[PDB]
Amino acid sequence: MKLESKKDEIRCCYKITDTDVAVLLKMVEIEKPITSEELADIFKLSKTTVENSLKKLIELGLVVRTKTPKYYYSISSNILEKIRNDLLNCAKRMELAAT
Amino acid sequence: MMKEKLESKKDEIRCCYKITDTDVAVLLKMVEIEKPITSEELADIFKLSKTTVENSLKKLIELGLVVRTKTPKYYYSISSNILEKIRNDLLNCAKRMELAAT
Repeated sequence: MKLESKKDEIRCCYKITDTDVAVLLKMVEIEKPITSEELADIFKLSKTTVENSLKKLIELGLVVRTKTPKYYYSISSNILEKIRNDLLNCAKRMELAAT
Repeated sequence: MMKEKLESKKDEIRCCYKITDTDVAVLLKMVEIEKPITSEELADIFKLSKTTVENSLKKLIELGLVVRTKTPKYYYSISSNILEKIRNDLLNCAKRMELAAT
């Protein structure tokens, strides 16, 4: 595929919260691996809170974690294509629901 | 779409109109009862204040989903073409999403 201007679509298509989308987009822009404690300083939230978002994004295969702090998180190298496809499928499922 | 099927699409509806969970529950409850209702009756059902309820009603009215009728009463009811309106609104929502995938 901008990703910032598609916050609505993204939030709905994946059914995620505002914190989730905040965490995701931030990781996309820093273009580098990051810890849970760093993110927490960025959004001023508890590690646990932050980690809940990360978990949610990892299950969606948008974020990848890696052991060695303790864990590091990074965005999929092909993240933009994954979202493009995920939004196209969401639109198709939505058209079906509008039947 | 269908009458009792609206509840199953509550997430799409809420996200697409960008309304709250209260807004949607009010909408679905009105669809289910199939008769006009006062903001006072709705306040009792959800145990919310008259003002919170009317703020939801005002939004559903601006969305064209609900009709307000002055009768010293004020009754609210579902739009006659709610099923076609929601269908078309979701299709447009899905379209904006498809166009967002470009």
